[PDB]
Order: sequence, then structure tokens, then C-alpha cells
Amino acid sequence: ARGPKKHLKRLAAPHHWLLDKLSGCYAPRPSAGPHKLRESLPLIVFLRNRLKYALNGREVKAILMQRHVKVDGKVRTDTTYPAGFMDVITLDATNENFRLVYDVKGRFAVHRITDEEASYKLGKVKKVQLGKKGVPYVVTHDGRTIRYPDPNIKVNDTVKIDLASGKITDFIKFDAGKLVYVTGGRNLGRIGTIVHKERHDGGFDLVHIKDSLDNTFVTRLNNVFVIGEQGKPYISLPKGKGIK
Amino acid sequence: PRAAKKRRPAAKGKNLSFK
Amino acid sequence: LVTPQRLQRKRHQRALKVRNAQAQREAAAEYAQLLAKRL
Amino acid sequence: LDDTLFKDEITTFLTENGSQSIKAEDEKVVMPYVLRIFFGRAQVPPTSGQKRSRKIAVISVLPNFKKPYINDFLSLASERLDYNYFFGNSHQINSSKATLKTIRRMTGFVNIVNSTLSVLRTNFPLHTNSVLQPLIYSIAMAYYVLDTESTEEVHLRKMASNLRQQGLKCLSSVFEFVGNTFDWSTSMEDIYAVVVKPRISHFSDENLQQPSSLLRLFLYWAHNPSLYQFLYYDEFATATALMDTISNQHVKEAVIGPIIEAADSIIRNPVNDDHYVDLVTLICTSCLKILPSLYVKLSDSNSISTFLNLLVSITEMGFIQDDHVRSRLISSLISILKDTQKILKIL
Amino acid sequence: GISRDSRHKRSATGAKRAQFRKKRKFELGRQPANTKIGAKRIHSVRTRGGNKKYRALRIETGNFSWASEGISKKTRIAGVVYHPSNNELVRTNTLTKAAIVQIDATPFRQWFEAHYGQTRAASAKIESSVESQFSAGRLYACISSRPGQSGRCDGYILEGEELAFYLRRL
Amino acid sequence: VQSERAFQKQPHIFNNPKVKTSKRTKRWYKNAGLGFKTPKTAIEGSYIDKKCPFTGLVSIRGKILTGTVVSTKMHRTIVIRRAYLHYIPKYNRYEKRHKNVPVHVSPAFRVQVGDIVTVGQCRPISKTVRFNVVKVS
RNA sequence: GAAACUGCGAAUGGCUCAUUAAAUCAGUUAUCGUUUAUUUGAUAGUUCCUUUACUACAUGGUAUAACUGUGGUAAUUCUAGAGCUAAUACAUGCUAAUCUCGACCCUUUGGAAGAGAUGUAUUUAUUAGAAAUGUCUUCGGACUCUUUGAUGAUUCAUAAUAACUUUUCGAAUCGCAUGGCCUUGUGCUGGCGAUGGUUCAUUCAAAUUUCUGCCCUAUCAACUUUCGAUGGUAGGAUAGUGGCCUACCAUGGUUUCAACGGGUAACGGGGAAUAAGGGUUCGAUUCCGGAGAGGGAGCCUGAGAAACGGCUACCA
Ligand SMILES: [Mg+2]
Ligand SMILES: [Mg+2]
Ligand SMILES: [Mg+2]
Ligand SMILES: [Mg+2]
Ligand SMILES: [Mg+2]
Ligand SMILES: [Mg+2]
Ligand SMILES: [Mg+2]
Ligand SMILES: [Mg+2]
Ligand SMILES: [Mg+2]
Ligand SMILES: [Mg+2]
Ligand SMILES: [Mg+2]
Ligand SMILES: [Mg+2]
Ligand SMILES: [Mg+2]
Ligand SMILES: [Mg+2]
Ligand SMILES: [Mg+2]
Repeated sequence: ARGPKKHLKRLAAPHHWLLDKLSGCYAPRPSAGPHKLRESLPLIVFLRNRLKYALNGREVKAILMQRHVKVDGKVRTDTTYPAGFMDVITLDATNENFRLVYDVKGRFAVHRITDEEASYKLGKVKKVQLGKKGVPYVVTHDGRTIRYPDPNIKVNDTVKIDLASGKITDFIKFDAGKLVYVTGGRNLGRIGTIVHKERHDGGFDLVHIKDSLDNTFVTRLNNVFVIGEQGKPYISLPKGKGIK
Repeated sequence: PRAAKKRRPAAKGKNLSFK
Repeated sequence: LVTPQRLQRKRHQRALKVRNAQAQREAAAEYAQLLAKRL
Repeated sequence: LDDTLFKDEITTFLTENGSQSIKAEDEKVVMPYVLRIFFGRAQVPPTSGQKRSRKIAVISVLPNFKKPYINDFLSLASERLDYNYFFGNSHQINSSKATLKTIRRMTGFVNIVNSTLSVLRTNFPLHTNSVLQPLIYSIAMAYYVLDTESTEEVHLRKMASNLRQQGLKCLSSVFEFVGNTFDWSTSMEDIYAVVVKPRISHFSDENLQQPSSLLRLFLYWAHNPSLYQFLYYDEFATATALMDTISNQHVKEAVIGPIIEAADSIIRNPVNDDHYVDLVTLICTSCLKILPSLYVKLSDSNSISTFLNLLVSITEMGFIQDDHVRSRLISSLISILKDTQKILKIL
Repeated sequence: GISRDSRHKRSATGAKRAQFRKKRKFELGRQPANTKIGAKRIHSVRTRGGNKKYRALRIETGNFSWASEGISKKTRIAGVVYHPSNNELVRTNTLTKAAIVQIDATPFRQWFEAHYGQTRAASAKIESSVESQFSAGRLYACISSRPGQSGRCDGYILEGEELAFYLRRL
Repeated sequence: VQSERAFQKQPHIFNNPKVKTSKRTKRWYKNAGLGFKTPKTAIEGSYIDKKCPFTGLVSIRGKILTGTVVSTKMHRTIVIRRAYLHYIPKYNRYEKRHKNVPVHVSPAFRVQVGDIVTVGQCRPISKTVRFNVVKVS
């Protein structure tokens, strides 16, 4: 191709969206945004194929541009806006709040949450670096840059971000015994406690995770998201609690 | 934190017969 | 043409710049206090 | 005049010994035009990097010029500043001249002199009517405006404060660079009466934190025997002022070390006049009293040594013959104990 | 016409590769900018993305740095004396990076005079050959910029082992 | 070290003639990581190399390979030979194959034809060189 | 609200399989080797600096379309002269701040005499980036010292000094609505949005790139190197690494473990058929990637094209 692609065909779309193969020929291509294309759920899919409030497209469009939908507390009007893991979708008119969290099957689940929990989110610290004028900042998994962070925050840690102000309220270090969520692979959606982090210089780091049932599984570090300490998650968990 | 309590369906089936 | 709307826009822009500067300075003071506490 | 070619033209046209430089016969006619042109460029506000660079270029071409012509550029700078009446009368400022406009014209004049001094340094041409009196008159206005003006004109007061700060900096620079070369016998009285004399009363409490331009000014006079007449004026007011900084409780080490180096120099530089004996007695007897507390404040090993270097310097000149001087010297030496061979010889 | 593609070249084994595809824009090249000493002539080049490059067709002045003194001054260019890659560039007085060039000594001399006040003494002591160059009026300098890219003739004066080496080569 | 037209130096490493603190010319060096010890000859040598892992502007990253030196006839580069067994499923049998890899070698290492060299991956040094010697044995 | 200017898109999609035998492609790596429109998140008070002889209650044609009018051609999404007029087009250009200490009073919600400091963008050079186990105290607390982060790894991030630039940016833009202060002035201040703009990160991408894996042919055994083949240094060019090209240097590189050459009704793969298992054949063709638009060659525009329902030459 001579430039960026703009079309996504249904068979080539992510499997977890659960799009009918005979409904059409194309699938909603997620626009550029906070999350990866393959790891994002466009708002059209959420409103139509999951919540069933909309039957089809321009009704999703109309819902959006009445400004009823808020992603992380901000109004969005793009049908293919790439909402992703741990995004808060608020519908004031119906009085609903949702957090995008995969189920054990590995697909985004419709998980209703309270307003108090909807007031915040968690971000995995992808990067920590000094900016211009000697200003430290942290880049999270959703592309949020937060300046002036706590010094104790390092990469692979998890920062609790307040949506209204976009500031860090608390943080969780990456250590053994922490409660952890799998965000990719075949173990995608499972929840466990850290046991060991195997380190390979110049290679991908591997982490061992033990579930509440004492079953153990190993996963790459890029697929790891701390959510709390064992027995005290900082967010409400879907049904099944990431078991099996 | 606990998940939001489930809300019962607001609307229910309504029935009518004629002719 | 010079109209009150243009004056309002210019004044608002100046106010926005000064407010941003003040907010950034307050954040810097807060972080300095935090690191003073840590050290 | 063209902005795009302005830089290349200077290095091309005005460079000394250049193939395309102006011939010696034609310098007289042409260069007055050059000085006026460069003066216009120097007046631009330095609001961007390009604007800052152009100002630097204008001041950097001055060394190419011969000394009489560099004076002409300075004379053009001071032409707008009207100072003849001030020195014509008994050093009194006129109220009408005291305005924001006049301060701004002073501020522009001082800055270029600062830039010219930085470029030419010791080669800077210092002439009376071109530079010094417009400089001395400029600082005179700053004191006059600051004292007379009410608190309402915060804007005017700030500019006077800025002009004073640059004026003192402009002074302390010229004293350092061309001070030994140029003769100040004519202007010693005017410099003291207009600049030093107004502020001697509060010199002490102002300069505790770090060296200042005017404090640096007194130190340079202290180090140089020829300029002790500044220290002699008004019953050693300035020399007493230097000491009353030291006598203060909260004086910091940064200002301490320089003064004792100056005080040590005065001891080590005998001068043949009656006032010198009075000065050294005041400088010495003053230093001895406050020395022990100063040692406690010090935090640098080098700063310890300079007190020893002053203490030894007292010994060779025989001030120790006095019963008071010897006793106070001992009180300080025991404080040091409470370099090593330097202590031993004094004992 | 100019391309940087590696497909046209023979394989490591010596096999003659066949044309995989037509020439592509992202692997392009452009004509050299043989910068020469003379009245400044620079033209911009629109490059990949929104960026721009400056082409020095002619330049007579440049900023040169006295590293030992830690100073930088703008100076006219006298001429190219020695270039390690091509003597033909020296013959044609072509300007490129690493070229050994002669520069006027007036600004550096005047700065030395203002700072040290000598035509303190220990600090004013400088290596002998560069002082001889000051006496001559021209200094040997190495261009550290790339005039065909940034449009500048900026560099640093030779010293020490560098100067001895290039003096031997001269 | 100066057997060439252009003076050969470490870029942006400046020795001050005026200060003259140490007789030795100032040298910059780095450790390439991955537990590869930097030899002292690189630290206290006299060579200059832009493509050296320890004194040049090159970083080792990616695959680390091992091979046997088979040619050292060019300047500053060698050719190693890696052997392996490819599996033919139809005949259910293995067989020997090889490939020759050209690898940059620093003068801090001394290699003859026959030793085992561990090599690290870098940016393309030349037309066919994409590796660099990092440990001789 | 026609027309036109301006902005964006037209580089997506669709079709086909010509050419291509370590090439594409599959799996698997790297960018500490580079560009990246757009999306998302952050991000820029520089007070001052003589001609203030002063536009910021807002600067020009250094200008034109659409439009009026007169015309050329057999003919085309051809256009000439003259006259007008706009910008988020083009080109210019501004308007009493904050922060360190702090004598002295005063002992706090303290006042501040005064010593000090002041954006970005490009280029180069340089620099940084590593027994206080005590005393008092109100029993708390105070007294002296600390002072960059990351990677397995860097000349990394970032900061500092000196200059440099036909050199940038730092809002002369727009919609809705008319709130608050007063010394009552068309005075001061002020709300919700859109569109722009430096840099960083993120996102959609692009380009190279690491290792392993291709049908037949030995009645193809030596091939590549004169006209770059292998490597070294320097330069040029590239968004950038690199013989990609130039100059000079050495004589190198692959191969009976099949190099090189030749054929291929050869795009590759996910897959399809058959088979008990091993195997054999097909795969242009609903999905991923690559190339092309009759055949070669070269380019404008734009973030992105060597584009062809864009342009220029040559052949049929
Ligand atoms: Mg396509
Ligand atoms: Mg890594
Ligand atoms: Mg247009
Ligand atoms: Mg073939
Ligand atoms: Mg757009
Ligand atoms: Mg016209
Ligand atoms: Mg060649
Ligand atoms: Mg074919
Ligand atoms: Mg196929
Ligand atoms: Mg194509
Ligand atoms: Mg056809
Ligand atoms: Mg476009
Ligand atoms: Mg074409
Ligand atoms: Mg067609
Ligand atoms: Mg097309």
C-alpha cells in the first residue's frame, strides 16, 4: 500500500468482538486513540453488539452526538473511538457506569460499576522519564502522560488515576504476592497472585502466577497488569473472579 | 470494591386481545 | 473590524495564559514539598 | 540596513585588515555613517534569539574600530542623556527630568556600556564626558527617583531600582577593567558624593548575603593603594561601613572572606599619609574584636587560612606591640585552636 | 535517477539479482551540493515529512570554536587547504565536512587580547604553532558541520595532535 | 593508529592541551552488557574504532550467536561458519548444513582460524556485516 | 444559499498474478538505525532594555478568484486583455511579571530595607550526567550534612556555558450567550465551545533488519572482481543504518554441505483433494502479505505515491 489503511474486513477483525461473519463485509475499524487496534473495543460495538441499545449505525451516531456517552469522564462523538481495557464508559441518561474488563473467555465483559468506583481508573506505568525543563512524567498503558509523579513509581507499577483531574491518587509496586490480571494471550482474563518474575537480559521477562485454586501458569511480562494486593483488588471484578 | 447492584427490568410484557 | 467580541477573546486568552502559568508553578511547589518530605 | 545580509556584511566589510575593508584615507568620512547605522540596530528589543544575536553582533564589531571612533559610538549613546546641568550645578537633579522616559533612556545607555565593557574589557576607552558623567548622572537619577517617588508608581520605582542595579554593576565593571590606567583624581569626589555617600548609612544591613557591585567596589579600592582616598573620605565612613557588615550577627561567609582579603591587603600596603595610620588602626582594631565569631561562621578550609593570613600579617607590621592588639589577637588564635606552622610562628 | 536501493547490487555470492520492483520514492537520492566559497547562496529542500533541509551552494563565513578557550566566533573563510577524501575538492575549493580550511584570526586574536591583555601570563600561554598562525594571520580549522545538510560552515580550530598530524600531511 | 589521511579519533572526546593533567589521551569506553567483560586491552589500548562494541558508537542488541572462525584475511572483519542439522521428514533423517556469517572484530580481540567466537548483533556495519565479535575462546 | 477561494480526501477501496527461486512469503527478532498527517494526554506570563518621533480598541497588496466587460480557436474540464473585492489564503508585527535569599523590626496567617535570576526552534564546540552513637528542648521538636532518573548496555533522558542562522514558534481566527464589579464611563472584568501552534509521549502507519525454511537441472564446476565484487577510512546523499554513490586504499567474497548459470503452464501463505500410516498433487480464485495498471524512463503535489480513473518524454 502507498499509505495507511482505512478499511477493516470482518474476518480480519479481532475475534473477541464476536462479529457475525454474514452481517456484512466490513467491520468497524478502530480510529487512532489511547489503545491498540487489536486490544480495543470501538464504541459502536459496545453500544450495538453488546448493550443492544442501538440496532445499527446512525442510531449509534445519534446516541454519540447527543453527548450521552462519556469515556473516562469526557464526551466522545467518534463511532469508532477505541475504548479499551479499564476504560470507564458513563451513560448519564440511563444511569449506568461500565468498566471494560475481559472475562475468563477473554472478551470484554459488560461490567456495571458504581459512581464512586467510576470516578477513577488504573494505569500500568509503561514508561517513566524526565521531560523538558527537568520535569518527570509517567506514560501509562492508555497513553496518559502524568507529570510530576511520585519518585517511588517505576515501570510495571500501577497508578490510580482520578478521571476528573487526571492525577495519581495512589500507586502499587510490582512485587511478588500482588494481585494481577492477564491482558493478553491464552490466559487472557485470568486473575492470580504473583509468585516469581523470571528475568532474562536482552529477552522477554516471564512471570509465574498462581490462582486462588493454586493452579500455576506462566506469562510474558508485557501481558501483566497489577490490580491490587491479594484479597483486596482496587476495582470490582467480573463474575468468576478471573478463575479458569 | 463491590460491583453495582443489579437493577430489575423496568418494563414488563403487556397483553391485549381483539376481534 | 474592532468589536467588543475581539477584545473579550484577547482578554480571555491572556487570562488563560496567566492561569496556566500559575497552575504549573503550584504543581512545581507541591512536587518540591513532596521530595523535601521524602528526603 | 538589510536585515538578511546584515551579519555577513559586518564580518565582510568591518573586519580589520579585510581586503574589502574601508581604506584608511576614507575612514573619517564614512564611519560616522557606520556608527549611526549600528546605533540604530543596537536599539532593537531582544525578544527572540535572532534579536539577541543581532545586538551581540553590533557590540562585537567595536574592537575593529580605532579607539577615538569607539569613543564616538559611546558619545552618541550619551548624547540623548542630558547631564551637563547636573554637573554644571551643585549635583542637583531637576524634577522635570525625573520621568519614566529619562530612566528608560538611562537604562538603554547603561546596558550598552555593560556590553561594550564585556567585549573590550581592559581595552575599553574610558573618557569623562562620553561615559563617566552620563554614568554617574544616571545613578544619581535612580537614587533621586527612588527616594522622592511615591509607592503608587510601582512601575517607575522598579525601573529606578533596575537602573541603580545596572548602574552599580556598570560602575564596578569599569573600576575593575580600566581602573589602574585611568586617573580618578578629578572625579574621586563626585563619584563618592553622588554614589557612595548617599548609601553609606545603610551599607551594612544590605550586603550580608553575598558580594554586591558596591561592596565589590569598596574591595577594589581597598586592594589598590592609589585609590585609598575613597576610603579616607568622611572620617573613614566607607571603611567603617565595610567593618559594620562584619560586625553584624547574620553576615554570611560569602561576604566575610572577600573583606578580610581586602583588610589584609590594606595592612600589607603601607601608604605615606596621616590618614593611612588612622585607617589601619580602625581596620585592625575593628577586625580583631569580631574575628572569633567569624571563625565559627566559616565553613571552608580556605576561609580559615585567610584569617590566619590576616593574623600573621598583623604580626610582621608590629601592631602586636600594643597590649590591646596582642590580647585580641590571642583571643582569636585560641578560637581557631578551639596553616599549623603559620599558627606556630605567631605563637 | 539517484537511488539508494540495494537490490540493484550483486549478492554476496556474486549472483546478479533481478529487478524485484520499480524504483520507490522512499529510497531516493539527490544531487550533491558542492558548496564553494563566495557570496552566501542557500536554497531550501523539502524532504520526507514536513521537515526541511538547507543547501549551501555558496558560503563565505562560519562560526568556529576555540575549544581550549571555550569560545566561539564568526569568521570569514579564506580557502580550503586539505581534504582527506579528495584532493580535487581542495583544487576546486569545495566545502564539505572534515575539510581543513583557513580562517581569519582577527576575532580570536582580539578576544585573546581583551581577556588576557597580552600580545595571568601562565594562563595566557598557548601552544606555539597556533601562536605562529596568529602571527601569520590565518588559522587552520576543521569543518564539523555538514554544509550540504544544515547549510552552515561551522567547525573548530585545529590543535595539539590534530594540528601536528594535519601539518605533516600539509 | 595514524596510518591514514584523516586523523582517527573518538568523536566528541576532547583532550585539553592547556590543562595537561595526564600523559595519556582521554579515552571513552563502555560495557556492552549481557555479562560480556570488557577486556583491559580495549581500556588501555591505543586503537580507535567507530564500530567497536566497547569504544565505538555501536550497541549490541538482538540475537547472540556462536561460530567457528574460518577466514581472517580482510582488515578488521572475519568470516565464521555455523553448522546445524536440518531434518528431512520424508526420510526421517537429519543432515549437516552450514552458513558463513561475516562478523566485525575489534583489535582488542585476537582471533585465528579455528577458535570459537560468540558474536552479538548490531546495526548494519557494511553490505553484509550485521554482527560483531564480543567474546573469543 | 449557486459560483469561487480556503481546508481535507483523492496514497482507502476494487481487479489481476505479468515479473519474481533466499527474492516474495511463513514463523521469529531489532530500531541504542529513522519518518510519522490524524487520534488521545501533557506542554509556551520571558518585567526591562534610548529615535516612545509609538497601530494593538488589531498592519499591508508587496492580490487575486468567483464576478463586470471585450476577445482568439474547427475542436477539448483550452483560455488572453482590462476592471473589481475577501480570509484560519499570502506577507508583516506589539501590548506593570514571577522566583531565590533575606538585614531590621515583630514573634505570627508576619511586614520587607536590599543582594540577586529570567523563552523556544537550527548548527557547532565544551561541561555535568557520581561514632551528630552528640547537645538541648516544651519532650514533640530544633541545631550540622544529603541533592538527579532509566537500561543488560550508550556520547540515553535532562541540564549548563559561548556563539551561530536569507531560520522558525511564541493565536492580528470564529460561533453561542450577556453574567460580575464599581468612582456611571459605549469603564474594568467575565462563561460554554470550534479552529489553529512549539516540543514530548501515545495511536494508525511506513522503511530497513536478525535466524530457519523454496520445484527441476552436474551432459551447468568453478563464480564475482576492467564498468563495486569483500573489507577499511573520509566525504556526499538518505528520514535515517549501509559500497547506496564518490576518492584512495588493501584482495578480498561464495562453492561438491551444489556456489554460479539455465528451465519453471513459479505470486507466497492460511488452505483443498486423496491416503490406514508414511507420502503425492493442487492452491489465479471470498483471509494476510508482495508487485502492476499496454512496455521502459523521470517527476509535481502532499504526512504518506515513483500514483497512472496525476503529470512529462520515448516505443507499439
Ligand atoms: Mg489496496
Ligand atoms: Mg529490550
Ligand atoms: Mg484548492
Ligand atoms: Mg532463475
Ligand atoms: Mg483529519
Ligand atoms: Mg487581474
Ligand atoms: Mg570507488
Ligand atoms: Mg508467472
Ligand atoms: Mg494464492
Ligand atoms: Mg502501486
Ligand atoms: Mg490491457
Ligand atoms: Mg492532502
Ligand atoms: Mg507510474
Ligand atoms: Mg482505468
Ligand atoms: Mg487507483
